[PDB]
Amino acid sequence: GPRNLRVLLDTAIPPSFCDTVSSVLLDDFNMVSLIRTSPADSLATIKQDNAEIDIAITIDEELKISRFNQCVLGYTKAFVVAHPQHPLCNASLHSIASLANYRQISLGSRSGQHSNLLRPVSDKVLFVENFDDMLRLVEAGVGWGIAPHYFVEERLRNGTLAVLSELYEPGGIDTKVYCYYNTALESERSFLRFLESARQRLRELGRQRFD
Amino acid sequence: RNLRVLLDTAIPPSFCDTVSSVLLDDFNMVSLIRTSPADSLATIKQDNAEIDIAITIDEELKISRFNQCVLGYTKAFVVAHPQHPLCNASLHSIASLANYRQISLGSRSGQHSNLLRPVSDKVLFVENFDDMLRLVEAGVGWGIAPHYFVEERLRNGTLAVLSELYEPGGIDTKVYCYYNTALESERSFLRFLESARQRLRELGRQRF
Ligand SMILES: O=C1C=Cc2cc(S(=O)(=O)O)cc(S(=O)(=O)O)c2C1NNc1ccc(S(=O)(=O)O)c2ccccc12
Ligand SMILES: O=C1C=Cc2cc(S(=O)(=O)O)cc(S(=O)(=O)O)c2C1NNc1ccc(S(=O)(=O)O)c2ccccc12
Ligand SMILES: FC(F)(F)c1cc(NCc2cn(-c3ccc(Oc4ccccc4)cc3)nn2)ccn1
Ligand SMILES: FC(F)(F)c1cc(NCc2cn(-c3ccc(Oc4ccccc4)cc3)nn2)ccn1
Ligand SMILES: [Mg+2]
Repeated sequence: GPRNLRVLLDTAIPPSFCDTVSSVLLDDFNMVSLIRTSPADSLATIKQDNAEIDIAITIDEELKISRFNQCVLGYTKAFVVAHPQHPLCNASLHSIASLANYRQISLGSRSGQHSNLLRPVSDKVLFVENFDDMLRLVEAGVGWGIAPHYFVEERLRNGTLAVLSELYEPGGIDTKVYCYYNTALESERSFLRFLESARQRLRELGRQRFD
Repeated sequence: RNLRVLLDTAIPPSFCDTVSSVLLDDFNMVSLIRTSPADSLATIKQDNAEIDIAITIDEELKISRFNQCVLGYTKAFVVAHPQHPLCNASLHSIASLANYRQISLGSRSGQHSNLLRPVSDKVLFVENFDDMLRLVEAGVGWGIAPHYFVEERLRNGTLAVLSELYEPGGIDTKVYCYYNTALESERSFLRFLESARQRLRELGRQRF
């Protein structure tokens, strides 16, 4: 419970999003400790009763977890990228099958079983533990991948990466960011104050890109 | 020649009209077909439906002859009669919901996408939103309804929301556009997308 709030935030949440969630927690709760995992292992980690994790902020959806409630905290944007001379830039156009005929570089779990959300499309798949690794193989020409905006922002501008999804969803694949909280927190007014403020600031931050 | 566009009933009317007004700028014959969201993807997959475009909230990755693209967004609410048990507590999990009866859209077949598949094993199927809400008023169950379908009755007080702590403003729902691959070349289509998208975006931000 609040004694030591332990919060897990996956690596697809962007720094701005994280640092915002941090402010509000430290403002409403009074011991806070943070854990980071790739989206692969968010839900796995919180399910081990071992990990005593009170709140978890992740893009991965599991409709109902044992001890945990689900709400939607905000949104974030992810891009299909490849190397500029990759063949899927050759093609002007893409469907989700033009892709599955090529090597996808995909996040993997320590388990090896995958959410519907993080399920690879292709069967030409190759698997990596984190996004830096993923981007290293994409950058070298090995396949395509699905990464957060903030991880490919710089390299897209620089031309060292290309984007295949702008026809699919101009601006980015909008990905909900779920907040899974413990039952203990249901009752807590502080957690409800935290939802209010975080939502409101994440909203401000997110709408603020259109200035 | 005849552009057969399909539009499920979760697409708000302003959304449909925006699509009509934009197709008319680049097409001279255009058929508009409505279907429940539970039957859209089935309808296009039938081979002799000659459906060129389908606008719908239901999702699949790969469909036979069909590209996919995200056209916009829309908002949907878990609703319930106000004196329903659920209203009185606060709802933090979908497990409090699966314990009551759900008034869901039933399928022409019986198979349902992940999105439109009911939650409870306590389910009551219907064929349109009109019906789903007659029941939910009468007190029979809770259900998920397009935002426009419940706007006025949430003001009446006829009807209550259970989603507002889940996702305030409403459960954000993507509206996909599945388009025959004959359309990927044609300038007409791509300017439809560009203008439909621009207009739908102006339309959604206008709520503030
Ligand atoms: O989080 C949101 C919470 C509420 C919200 C409400 C509306 S509301 O106007 O309809 O009430 C709209 C939006 S919106 O910005 O997504 O439309 C939101 C939110 N979206 N926030 C963000 C979008 C994209 C990015 S990104 O850089 O990582 O791609 C963000 C990065 C850091 C922090 C927030 C981001
Ligand atoms: O369609 C959208 C297309 C682009 C878009 C871009 C941003 S962008 O700022 O990130 O670039 C934001 C948004 S947004 O408003 O959803 O954030 C959108 C869109 N959303 N449109 C709508 C939302 C909710 C409702 S409804 O509740 O009455 O059904 C709508 C009803 C009719 C027509 C459009 C609706
Ligand atoms: F990076 C990240 F945040 F961790 C992240 C976010 C995720 N979001 C979930 C999701 C992924 N897709 C999607 C997949 C492929 C695609 O390809 C095309 C299809 C049709 C036309 C053109 C291209 C377009 C969309 N949509 N939603 C998933 C994984 N990883
Ligand atoms: F109306 C409509 F557009 F046709 C439509 C849209 C759909 N969208 C898909 C979807 C539905 N849910 C969702 C389901 C229940 C829910 O209940 C709670 C859970 C936890 C806390 C509180 C309440 C919250 C969210 N999330 N995504 C699906 C079907 N039908
Ligand atoms: Mg949005």
